[PDB]
Amino acid sequence: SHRKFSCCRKGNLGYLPRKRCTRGRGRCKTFPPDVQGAPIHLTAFLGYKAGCTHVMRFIDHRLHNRQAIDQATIIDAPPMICTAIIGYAKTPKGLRAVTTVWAAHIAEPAMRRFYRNYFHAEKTAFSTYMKKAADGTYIKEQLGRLKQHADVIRIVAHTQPALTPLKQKKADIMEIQVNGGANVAEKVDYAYALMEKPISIKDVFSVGAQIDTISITRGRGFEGVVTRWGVTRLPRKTRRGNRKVACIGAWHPANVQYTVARAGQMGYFHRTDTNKQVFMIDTAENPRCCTTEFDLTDKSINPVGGFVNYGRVQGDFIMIKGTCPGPKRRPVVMRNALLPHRNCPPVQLQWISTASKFGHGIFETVEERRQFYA
Amino acid sequence: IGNKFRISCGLPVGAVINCADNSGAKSLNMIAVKNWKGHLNRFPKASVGDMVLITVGRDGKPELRRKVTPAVVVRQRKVWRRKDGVWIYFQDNAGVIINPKGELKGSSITGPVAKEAADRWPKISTTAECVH
Amino acid sequence: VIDCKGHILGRLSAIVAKELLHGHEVALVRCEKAIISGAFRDVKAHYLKKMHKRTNFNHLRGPFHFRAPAEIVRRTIRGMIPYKTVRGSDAMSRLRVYDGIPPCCARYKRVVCPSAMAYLCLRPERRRCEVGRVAHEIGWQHAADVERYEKRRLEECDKWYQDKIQIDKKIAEAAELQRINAELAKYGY
RNA sequence: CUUCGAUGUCGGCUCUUCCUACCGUCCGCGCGCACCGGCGCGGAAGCGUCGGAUUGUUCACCCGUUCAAGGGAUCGUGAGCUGGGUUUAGACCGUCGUGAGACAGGUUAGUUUUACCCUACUGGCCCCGGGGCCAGAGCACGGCGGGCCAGUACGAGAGGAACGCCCGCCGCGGGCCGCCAGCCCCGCGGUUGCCCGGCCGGGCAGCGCCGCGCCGCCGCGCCCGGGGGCCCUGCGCUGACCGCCUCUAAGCGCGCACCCCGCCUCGCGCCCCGCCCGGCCGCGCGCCCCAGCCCCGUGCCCCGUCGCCGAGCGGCCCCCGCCCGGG
Repeated sequence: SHRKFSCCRKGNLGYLPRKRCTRGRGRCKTFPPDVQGAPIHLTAFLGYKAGCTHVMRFIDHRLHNRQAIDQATIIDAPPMICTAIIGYAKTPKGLRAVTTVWAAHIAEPAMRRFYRNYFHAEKTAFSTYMKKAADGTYIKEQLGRLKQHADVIRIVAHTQPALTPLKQKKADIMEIQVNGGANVAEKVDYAYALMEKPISIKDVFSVGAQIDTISITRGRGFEGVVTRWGVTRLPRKTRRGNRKVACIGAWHPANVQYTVARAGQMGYFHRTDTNKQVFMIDTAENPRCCTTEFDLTDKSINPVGGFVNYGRVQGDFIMIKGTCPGPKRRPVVMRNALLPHRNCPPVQLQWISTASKFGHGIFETVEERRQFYA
Repeated sequence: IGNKFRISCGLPVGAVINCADNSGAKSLNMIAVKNWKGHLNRFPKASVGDMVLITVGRDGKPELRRKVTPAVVVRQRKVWRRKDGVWIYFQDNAGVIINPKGELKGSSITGPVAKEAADRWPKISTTAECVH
Repeated sequence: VIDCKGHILGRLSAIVAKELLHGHEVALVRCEKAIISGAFRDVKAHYLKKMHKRTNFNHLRGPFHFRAPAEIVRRTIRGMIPYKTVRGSDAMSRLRVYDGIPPCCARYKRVVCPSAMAYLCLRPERRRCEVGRVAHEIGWQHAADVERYEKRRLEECDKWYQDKIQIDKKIAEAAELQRINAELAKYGY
């Protein structure tokens, strides 16, 4: 029969299969295009998401010259060291690598990655490589092979977890493209000059641009269609219960279709939010990061109470307007956006929230609490 | 007039609201909301500053009863977030009778009136004694 | 090793299907330059019509429709083989299809099937579309790469040509009995 | 014709796909097309096709609104439901029959049983490093406005556009907690009966109840959705067959909410590095064009048949723990 009244499919078929992500941390799977002739930039950074804030801003779009409060998420970012250079050629088959020159000296956080348990491990990783390199005659010669045969150069870098409050104690290695540059050599030289050296969010991204947060979303376990896809609860008098999709198909096709609503794993799946602006790029060592000329006192990213379910962010922090995928401390990757909103508002922040997210706080800084309570 | 910024849709169809203007009547019952296209089952919902069709109730003035009229809700009980982040919730649900061209039937609007209604409908702004 | 520049996608797949089943094993190269007879718009819509055939219940159990041209030539040779039976499974495996001449099969001596070539088959003005162009409009995103590579290969083979005549002219110059018997002794071979 | 050792039978709800003989929006074209608006086409299924009064009602009709096409899937959909209806047994009423009873005449009352099997679908699992990349499969932004244009074109007036850019809303989709809602696992305060001899402080009434409430979900809150390619109907350009003409015949331009790819979700396998760096196997390249086809219409024709060294180019195997705590 014709359905009768008309309504749309509940759920996005392109976001199937809904399984816990096999990829441990978000893999970009894409990078902004090279545009040979642009300044040689870098296109990504890894950070552990902190907590949301709510900042006043001055809006100049067309509400012009008015002030609005909007949530911003602090993605704590540690300087991430660079460990290697990967040159992938663009052969018929796809991006195929032409070898990688890992660095001679690699730290414990990144060494921790290869072995599951460090204390009881062979600790043999890169024993021969360190020996064959070190002189650096070999490293250079192989970087030369990348320049001669490669078209896309990506610098593999490791985030130092000790600087973050994360409990991992092992670095999550990542690949960042060095896109831009007149030729492959300039990109290769840019990668060589950043090798075994900290890379900071300040260099990779800028305030006012939009970047895409990629990550793994929060998860709920098995959840029924009502809380997974969104189908309407059946009316109160239903035997076998109301929280379900009443018809899973029609006698033909006999097999149930893939487009039907089915109970499964809600959450913990890879998602890329897009076009989120960078309200603030700063280092928490400075004690006036939240101090604005319309603040008139001293504040910093750490909120009284601490980021709830998070640490201290005693490091560089990127504040991105809007919610990003992931619970606190989930690794959140960031890429230069691929196609941002054509007409966005300019960013001027006139006040940043610092009171305790824990409970309800009416005291922006620690000192005000002891003076108010006397 | 202008471009509406989304608020919280406080009042669904069947809501009875009080009448701010004198020439209107004590009960004004929502019947439909203007510019409403929704998915199935959604009861058309209106909010402060939208044009909603109202019917004067049995308690109301006999002359204006038994007809469907345009109206804009002035006071909405449900909390809504203005951009500056203030959430303002009015004490009671109420609305004014306006012709679609903005003509309020009553001589004066009585009771504090929402900022959102004033911007969208100009005449309400001139006749509102205590804008909040 | 049958090169497929100019060969009909149906007729090559008849010569090659008999060979695989006879048990010969062949490699097809330059596959994108093979021609599917007919006007491009109709040929493109016959494939963009085949790509609509898919199992409604799960497009994963559905017929797999392949966009890259090496597969388009081989799925055709799959119909002309008993793919399900073992003697067919051995022969489909015995076919290696390469879009463009890869370094894997480049040095191999190359033969072409003259009979199934569109030049010797289709009349002039029949209108023919290369599977490579159909591939790009059905969803192949690797077209430029296989043309950049093929140019660079045809360039190193142009330098080689100058080198090759030199080695084989010396061989011929040193012609110092089979030549006067195998093709010349009441044999004429 | 198939089913009567039984295919659950009406509609509704919930949900999924499909079809064009397309109502609105997309692209043209024709008007008895000045403008607004209407009306007729051809391509077109992408999206939208609502909220309600009566009725069991499919239908019908009316009232609204962003003004509201038609159908199909065992009259899709009962081990999904609901039983209002129909359709058992109780009971009326009207008519018909001498009567038992009848009624395609109305009225009320009247168990909706069973998956733990197999498929299918959805998620999950089967000890082996990290970092990537492809084949395949899913595939998502439409629609409505306000602003400037503009009171301009057009019009005798009356009325009254548009491309473009901006700003919003609706529908849906993916997220998130600060804000503000909602919630409270054992927190803090209040109180009521009883039991602890009274105070203090506790129990018991399946959390006795009440007032707030934290981490956390969550929504009613916020955040994000701006791109390419062939082309369809056609509109044209040069230019014929056919001393003209011409959109088409050879060409050639432009070109659709469609389509295909991107983004995006999944991803068998594969690549690189590390550990180790080991074995095995093969022996072989000019290109281009067919109305110049430049010498055509050959060659190989012996993968064991006596071939197998190497060199050099490919391949091919090749390799990597858990338990245990916490999230």
